[PDB]
Amino acid sequence: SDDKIGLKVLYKLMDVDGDGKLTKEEVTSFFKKHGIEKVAEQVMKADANGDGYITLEEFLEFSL
Ligand SMILES: [La+3]
Repeated sequence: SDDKIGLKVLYKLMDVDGDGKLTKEEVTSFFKKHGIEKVAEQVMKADANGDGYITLEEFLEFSL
């Protein structure tokens, strides 16, 4: 649960783009208000793939 209960909550609430995945553009867009900065860094290191997004599946996969 705590694995990403909240992170997911907010995230799921964040994903406004229109897909369900937590992408940078979409992130910085919505996070632009939050800590897009600190988030940008964390997100940048989060992706650790190339330039994708954080999907519920990937979000739970990373927690697992
Ligand atoms: La989205």
